[PDB]
Amino acid sequence: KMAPSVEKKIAELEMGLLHLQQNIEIPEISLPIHPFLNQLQSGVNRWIREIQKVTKLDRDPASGTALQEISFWLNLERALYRIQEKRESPEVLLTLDILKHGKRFHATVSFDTDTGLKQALETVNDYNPLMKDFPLNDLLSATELDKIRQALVAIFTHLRKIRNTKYPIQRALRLVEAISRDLSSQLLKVLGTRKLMHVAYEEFEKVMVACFEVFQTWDDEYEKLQVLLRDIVKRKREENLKMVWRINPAHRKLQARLDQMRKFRRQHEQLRAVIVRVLRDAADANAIEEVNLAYENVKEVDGLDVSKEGTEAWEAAMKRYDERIDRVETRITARLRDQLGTAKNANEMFRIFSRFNALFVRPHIRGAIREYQTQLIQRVKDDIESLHDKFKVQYPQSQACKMSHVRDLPPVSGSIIWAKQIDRQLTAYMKRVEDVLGKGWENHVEGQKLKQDGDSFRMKLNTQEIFDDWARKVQTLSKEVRNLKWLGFRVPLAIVN
Amino acid sequence: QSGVNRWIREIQKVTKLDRDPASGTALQEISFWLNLERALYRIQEKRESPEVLLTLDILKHGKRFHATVSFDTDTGLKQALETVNDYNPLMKDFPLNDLLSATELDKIRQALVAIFTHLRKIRNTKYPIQRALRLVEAISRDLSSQLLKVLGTRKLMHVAYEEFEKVMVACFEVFQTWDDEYEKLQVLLRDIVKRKREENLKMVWRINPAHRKLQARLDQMRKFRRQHEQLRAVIVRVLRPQVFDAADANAIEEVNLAYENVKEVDGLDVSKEGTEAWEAAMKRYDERIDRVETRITARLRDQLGTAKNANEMFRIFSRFNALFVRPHIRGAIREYQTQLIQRVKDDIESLHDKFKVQYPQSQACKMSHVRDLPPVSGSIIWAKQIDRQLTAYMKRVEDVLGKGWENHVEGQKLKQDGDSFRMKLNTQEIFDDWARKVQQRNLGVSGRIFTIESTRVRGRTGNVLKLKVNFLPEIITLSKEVRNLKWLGFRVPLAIVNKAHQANQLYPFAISLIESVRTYERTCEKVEERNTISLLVAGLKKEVQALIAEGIALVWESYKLDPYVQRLAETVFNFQEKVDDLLIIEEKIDLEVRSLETCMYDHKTFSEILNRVQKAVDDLNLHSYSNLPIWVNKLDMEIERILGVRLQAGLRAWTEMFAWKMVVLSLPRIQSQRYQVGVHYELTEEEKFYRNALTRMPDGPVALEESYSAV
Amino acid sequence: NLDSVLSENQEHEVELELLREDNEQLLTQYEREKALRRQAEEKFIEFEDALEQEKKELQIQVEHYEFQTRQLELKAKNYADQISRLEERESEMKKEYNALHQRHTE
Amino acid sequence: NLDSVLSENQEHEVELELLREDNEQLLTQYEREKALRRQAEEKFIEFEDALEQEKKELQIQVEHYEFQTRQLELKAKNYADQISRLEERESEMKKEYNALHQRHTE
Amino acid sequence: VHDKELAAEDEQVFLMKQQSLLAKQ
Amino acid sequence: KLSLNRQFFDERWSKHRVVSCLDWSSQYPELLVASYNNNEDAPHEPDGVALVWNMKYKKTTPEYVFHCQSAVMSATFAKFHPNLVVGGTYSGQIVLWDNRSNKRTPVQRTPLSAAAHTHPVYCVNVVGTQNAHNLISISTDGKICSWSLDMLSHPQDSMELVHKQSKAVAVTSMSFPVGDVNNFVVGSEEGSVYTACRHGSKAGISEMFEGHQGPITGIHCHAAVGAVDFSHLFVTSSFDWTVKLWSTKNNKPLYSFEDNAGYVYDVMWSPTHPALFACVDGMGRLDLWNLNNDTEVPTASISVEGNPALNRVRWTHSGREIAVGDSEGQIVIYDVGEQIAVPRNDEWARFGRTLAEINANRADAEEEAAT
Repeated sequence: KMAPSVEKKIAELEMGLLHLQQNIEIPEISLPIHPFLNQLQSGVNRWIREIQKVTKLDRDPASGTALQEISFWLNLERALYRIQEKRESPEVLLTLDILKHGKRFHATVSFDTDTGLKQALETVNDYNPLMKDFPLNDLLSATELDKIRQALVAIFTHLRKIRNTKYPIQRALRLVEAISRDLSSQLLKVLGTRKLMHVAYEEFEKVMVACFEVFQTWDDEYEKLQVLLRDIVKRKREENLKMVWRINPAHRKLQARLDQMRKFRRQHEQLRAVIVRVLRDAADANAIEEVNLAYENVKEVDGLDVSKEGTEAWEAAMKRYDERIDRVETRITARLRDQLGTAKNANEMFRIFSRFNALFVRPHIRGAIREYQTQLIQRVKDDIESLHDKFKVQYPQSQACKMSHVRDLPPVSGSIIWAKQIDRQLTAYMKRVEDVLGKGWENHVEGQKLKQDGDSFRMKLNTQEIFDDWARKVQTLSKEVRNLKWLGFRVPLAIVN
Repeated sequence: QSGVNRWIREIQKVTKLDRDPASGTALQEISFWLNLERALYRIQEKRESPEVLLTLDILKHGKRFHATVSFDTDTGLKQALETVNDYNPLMKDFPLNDLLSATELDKIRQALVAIFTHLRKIRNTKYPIQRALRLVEAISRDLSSQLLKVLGTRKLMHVAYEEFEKVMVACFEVFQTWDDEYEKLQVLLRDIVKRKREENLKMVWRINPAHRKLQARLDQMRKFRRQHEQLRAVIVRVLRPQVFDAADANAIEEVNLAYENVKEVDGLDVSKEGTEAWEAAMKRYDERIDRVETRITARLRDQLGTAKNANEMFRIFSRFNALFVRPHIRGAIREYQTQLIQRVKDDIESLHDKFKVQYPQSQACKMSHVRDLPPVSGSIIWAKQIDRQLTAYMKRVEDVLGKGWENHVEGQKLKQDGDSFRMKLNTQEIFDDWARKVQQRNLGVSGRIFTIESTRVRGRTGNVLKLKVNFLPEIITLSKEVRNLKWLGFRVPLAIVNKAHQANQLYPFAISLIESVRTYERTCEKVEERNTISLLVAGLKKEVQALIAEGIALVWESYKLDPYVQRLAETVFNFQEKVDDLLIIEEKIDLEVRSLETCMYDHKTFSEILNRVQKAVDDLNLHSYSNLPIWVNKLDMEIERILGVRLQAGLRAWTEMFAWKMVVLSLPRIQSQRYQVGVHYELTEEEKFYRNALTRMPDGPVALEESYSAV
Repeated sequence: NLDSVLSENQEHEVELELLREDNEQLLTQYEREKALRRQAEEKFIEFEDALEQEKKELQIQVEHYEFQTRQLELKAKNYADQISRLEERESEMKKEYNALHQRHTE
Repeated sequence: NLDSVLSENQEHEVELELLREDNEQLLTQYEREKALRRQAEEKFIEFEDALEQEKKELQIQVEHYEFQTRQLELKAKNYADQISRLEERESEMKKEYNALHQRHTE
Repeated sequence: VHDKELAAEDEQVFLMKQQSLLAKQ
Repeated sequence: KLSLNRQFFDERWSKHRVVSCLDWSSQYPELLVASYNNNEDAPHEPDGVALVWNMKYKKTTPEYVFHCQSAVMSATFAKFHPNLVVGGTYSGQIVLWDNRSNKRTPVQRTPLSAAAHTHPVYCVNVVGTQNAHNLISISTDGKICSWSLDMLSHPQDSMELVHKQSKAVAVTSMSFPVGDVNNFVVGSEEGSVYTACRHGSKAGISEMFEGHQGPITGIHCHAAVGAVDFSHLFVTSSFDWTVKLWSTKNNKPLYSFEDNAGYVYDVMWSPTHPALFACVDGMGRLDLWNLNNDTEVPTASISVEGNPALNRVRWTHSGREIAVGDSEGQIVIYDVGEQIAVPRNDEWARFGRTLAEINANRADAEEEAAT
């Protein structure tokens, strides 16, 4: 825990020297003095001119970072206190007093009122509760996403002290927009470090859910701050004549790009897992290198750029990926359509339908193989009718009773083995139907009757009442004891002994 | 003294200098005033040289007073100095130098605004208003010369229409700029005059700008080319032969040669010879045009001879849409005006006859109800559409007959009829009548979802009590009318919109409950149609009634309403399909039972029929219908009685005994619960085969004795 | 075998009470959230209707100002024609008055 | 007393399953209502922004039209005063012309 | 042994009882 | 010329009912499915009846009879399944009748959930190819769902259609272009035609058309494909007594055919003639508009006997016999002449010149009247 923390402190020193370099600065004026009354008038007019130069400072808040705004207001506060303490020096009071003795009232009035120090000092002193101990250094010094989250919630809980000051709400909204701007910049830096295209899917999903948690935290903290801003606006109706509530934060475009990127990567991982699983000829290798070529073609495009040329490059890369994936899909549809050139009996066709089932998630592969499924469902319907006809005769009238009599099997346990074998064949047929019609076969046109018949047939295949009737009548026996404990029936304790 | 008089004459020939403001250009006046002020200042600084005052002091010492009084009073130096310094601030800078080098009409306009803003400095000067008016006239003359040069260079005559139109548009906006800037300057001189009532006694202006007549010429040119273009439009439009006369080609060549012969004549010549050339060209053009105008009017008469309906006459009157202002076709419209008014009156009476049938008595309400439109909004759309067609008819009539068709008797009674139809076609009273009805009724949904209500159904004395969902149809119609009337611009009150939104958010559960209740009622009616199978679906009816009794305690604002609705819909759908399958298979069972009497006496067909009945009962057992063995026993008694009757027929046909007896007596019985396995009980001969057919003997065993007596 | 079934009874009791009070907490959360959503829709619908009404009032004022400007401009044009006509007539009668002083002259 | 504990156990199991399903239903529906309220607030803020800019445009057109009406009516009353004075002056020196014409007539 | 049948109740008295359940609660 | 060819009217089912939709089968061009709405005089009778009539055979009975629980609002054939008749009913279910089954009851139906339709469904279609086809349906709350014809339990795709300020367009009718599966057009009862795209980055309403002053009853895209493409054109028929011709480029109506009488309830492009479309009105009059002949008067008009209100019209795929349904359930077949149906070889170029002449003259008249 030493060397990474040392590296973070080193980066904090570099970031601190970076905004010490780029700090927009106020020129520190100095009030000159005489080492006769008209010379004093010219000197105090130079005083009034430079004080009006300093005190008329204002900045458009729609440009620049938020730290520039914070540093500007803090430096204006410090400069106004320096001007106020320099104005109250004894020598300045002395030359003002001997200008008052000379009956030059214009100089005294213009240094009393026209300087504009009083209302400027009052305004910056009113703003200074918000301007102190602001935590945005933690946002620009963080590299982990939970650190960005707690920095964001610290900034949004610092923003709740609008109620003390008389800050303009529009300037507060542009400050929020600047917070969104350097939040987007820091997120772009962190995800550029993370190299998202070069990483596996699990760590990509972890950093995606962490970044969307950051976005969600921004969202609800913004709703609470907006509730407080509505409260502070409807309480101060006479102060603001006009009021608009529009804002376009700069991180929403990066959020939409991340959402589109994640929704691409989920589909590509879902296709590529199936392809690398079940497509182990030249067509298989051809399809996998075409898939890898499409992923590398998207991968070479820098998706973190949010500009117009980056957007057009991302759309071009995604269009090329979609056309390549459609070509791969048509090639694998033509490969799957070669089934009747190989499969003649329905059993090995069932087997290759089971091995190649994972392509049937896609809609084109599912819609292409349509006339095959009717024949396959008809075959399983014939087999289900055959299984019903094997249950048409009963166990005492069956040859399985004679086969159990010969091979030393008791009749009750032989009946239970017979019923469990019928249930096993029914479950195998339902597994075959689920394989043929894919996932969601229970709501199909043909699979619904199969599911209802299988459920009502399995309801009549229960073996609990036979075991209960045997246990009631018994309250060859050891044959029942050591056969029925294989079948999972909880035998009574008095019968084991 | 002699040189003093020489100086007196030398400055008296300069201090009396004056330039007539009516003659010359404005720039000549500007240069004259600047040069006069500069020369007056030059002789002023030469007058104040000390050696001149030395000569006057010498002449004063010589008692020569008369030269000093001449040099004091007869000079006129001070008055002329006050004149050239009073006119100085107006004359210091002046913007016609930018106008003289300007070549584009916006530069002309900006030089105009520069000149007229520089003219605003007269209020602090003692400039005469008449000299200012002549200065404005000189500015107008320079404007006329400059834009005449610009228009001559652009050559607006021989060139195509659209850009020629846009350069006269820019020229006319330049003229408008001159007009309103002169208006501002005129009220400025008016307010200047209002301070100097006793000084200036010349009130009226009577200014005639030089460009104005040229403006009128351009104005004439404007409408002339406009007329020609419009005429050429219809001459390429209607002149096609309706399915090639020499008249239409003669008209195309007459228009082309008339425009060429008027293109030869120059129109930019503002002089008297140019004016008479312009007038001769327009007289020649009118003489060439009036022939094809009469041809167009005659073809309008021949085209109107075959036109019958009002829409036909409106569609052919709008073919000559660009010639409504030419004063020859207006007479043709005046001759055919009465037929137009009469036939439009018939169309208005036809629309009044439509509206005479009320909305619920008409087919429009029925077809709106088919296409899912509530009746009040459908009536509003109906009345608005009749009003829109009335407005379209009035707009067409006004557009073809010109503005001012009111004064005729037919026009005023047509306007009276339209006014009566429009105040009969108001839509607001229907809207707030509906709003008053809905606000008085005070709808809204709450409480539990179901409702039992007992009604008197005809054919039954006892009051049949039914079950419905607590969701009125008026709720759904109110939601539809709110969604329709909010589109239509009509202001609906707050409670109605809130009720409609609550209804729209509670609708998908209510419609599914309504469908499930209706399906359950229809399936129970189908079960009550056939009393013989009421015990087969006792379990499904018990399950559905248990679900109804479970869900009857739910409230509308509950959280349990989302899965319960889906469960109820699934259960009722399963119950309905089970009852329909039971109906089909029981009809098959009854058909197979009734065919046993007509089946001929042999073992194989009896075994096949019994196998089909056994397969149907097996399919009953696979879906696990309730109370199956009791219904199977009730069927078994019937088929055993039928087999007893057929045994009577087979025995009396014989009147080798047991070989004939085992045909019926060895038939397998119907097994109800046969899917059960494991119970090792063996059925005996009487419950496996119909060994009790002699017990169900219809005539008794005496016929059996008749089988025994023959042996 | 009373020990095992009483153990099952004890675990059933403690889990039933724990997730029963957890259920009561989610039911309170549901009721609060439903009330919040309903009030949000009511505020939105009120804001809809009031602001659209004042929009329609602004449109009515725009159309009325347009009609007033058109009729006042028409008044100004025809009345300026009146100025020009009466100025021409008084110019003519000034000319005839100068002719009457000419009639006095000879 | 095994049967009473067995009955208690199965009753506790059926109550556990019932109000566990109630718990899952309440959680899912609470999530649904929260998402719907978020949707409603998004509709409010977008419709706010859009038609507030529309309203400001219409207000701008309104007092522009008011300025046009005021300046045209001021020009109209200046025109009113000047033609009133002009007709008064023309009438009085028309009377003077009539008196001087009768002076020349006699 | 033969088990006696189960039968759902008559609809009129069933939803009459449910009408009483609706009115009482 | 226009002449009667056949009259379909069943005594038991199609009495006191108004026809609600018509379709000809794509595979079997002699088969007409005709939807019906509820007869209020017979509450015991089924609310929604869908009959299937035959053109080749000369019997008066319907060849197939289907009925659903609720009133059927729009039933079409399945374009790639020869055995299925897909209907959309008043409650929002999408019932799927089968002909091989022994029951008139539907064999498949969609749930009435929030994930499926809830308001009446007035437009259903089957789009795609053999290997990829879907069923598109839009309710009157604007919800559009794309189902597969097998699994009618939940939609494959679903969205709500909103254009501006998330306001739900209430879709009344829907059309698709020729050979297009992505783009389509919808006509609402708010009077506004919207184009829309099914899937892509931009999914939902693309543009907006102002146009009509009443609810829009029927919108149909161009069907005949020849030398010059005309798939960007479509026609609409609405409640304001007009038929308006549009293209997807211009945001304004290219022409407004005022049927000066009664309302206008349906319009349809002919599938063979590239310049001919038919419309029905409210007093029984059926009109054919050939744009190459005349754009002001109907080319050929007919009136059914008794003059009932006419709901729906539908052309056959040969473009020779058109079918029209009225307020009494009487499906009438009208046989157009070969001089109107069969186009000449220059009809596409003639329609291109006619469209250019319409555009130029109307725009020139507008800009010369305004200025």
